[PDB]
Amino acid sequence: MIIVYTTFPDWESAEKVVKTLLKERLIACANLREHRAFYWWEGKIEEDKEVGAILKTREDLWEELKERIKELHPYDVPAIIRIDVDDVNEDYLKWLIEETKK
Amino acid sequence: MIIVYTTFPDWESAEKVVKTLLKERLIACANLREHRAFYWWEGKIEEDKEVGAILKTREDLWEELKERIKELHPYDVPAIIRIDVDDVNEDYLKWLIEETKK
Amino acid sequence: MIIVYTTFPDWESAEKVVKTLLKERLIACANLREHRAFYWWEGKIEEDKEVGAILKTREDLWEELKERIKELHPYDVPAIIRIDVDDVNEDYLKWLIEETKK
Ligand code: NA
Ligand code: NA
Repeated sequence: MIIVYTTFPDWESAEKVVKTLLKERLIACANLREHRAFYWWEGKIEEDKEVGAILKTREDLWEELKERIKELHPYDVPAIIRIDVDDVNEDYLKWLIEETKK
Repeated sequence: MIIVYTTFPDWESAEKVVKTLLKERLIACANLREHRAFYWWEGKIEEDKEVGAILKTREDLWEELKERIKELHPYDVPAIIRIDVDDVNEDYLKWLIEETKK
Repeated sequence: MIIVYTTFPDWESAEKVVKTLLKERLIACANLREHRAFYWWEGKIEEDKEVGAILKTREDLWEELKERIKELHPYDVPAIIRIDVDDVNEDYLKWLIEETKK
């Protein structure tokens, strides 16, 4: 399985995207929380509150998920970071597999 | 070293479990913070407040830690995700190894 | 690219360090959010509030970043954890590469 990290400008866009991903069963679930972001943007160090999102899905769904997020994401240049899970309890993995598209 | 991510329904259980893992020295440290979880429950997409926990320990203690978490976790099918640390400052790693069980 | 996780005792130090890392272009961006820490410290389980920081930068900048964080960080033995990103959307990657020093 893998985890994907992305950020949103606010909660409305975040939940909208996440729910769409769940309805299409491209992810088994997501953990969202706010954070203070500091980043470079066109010669300036911007500061802004964001909603960070941790998504859980299968490895074979990675490409389809990334492409789907690029279509739904409010940011023109969003972060879609994949981090593989080295291991996980079997019961949870089976659940994640059952919850995602066939 | 490795990081282990799991979630709890509340702070009581989260701290109780983490302090127990610390006491038995299965981990050297934990970071706890709330988040909003989204997943399928009862044929509907549910949103639920949780306490996420990031645990830090050694790779060789993974299996034992995983089993221990299963025995103590309040959820019936908790997420016990292992993510290997690619690199880290070695004075911190020395500390982590020294604080964990033989 | 890589993700670097570190923690700070307060917002003042976290913001100061992160802004310097950004002005030196050792990182393209940072996400700061609070958490409660539980860890072993010389025979006792300590409890402390912290500001966790997720840093994003290029792999080749890892060594230099770790060294700079070490020189700036308020903790004597801070956590500077590196997790490699298995994959990411190229357009986002280009932005991150462009904003970090050559
Ligand atoms: Na990895
Ligand atoms: Na909501």
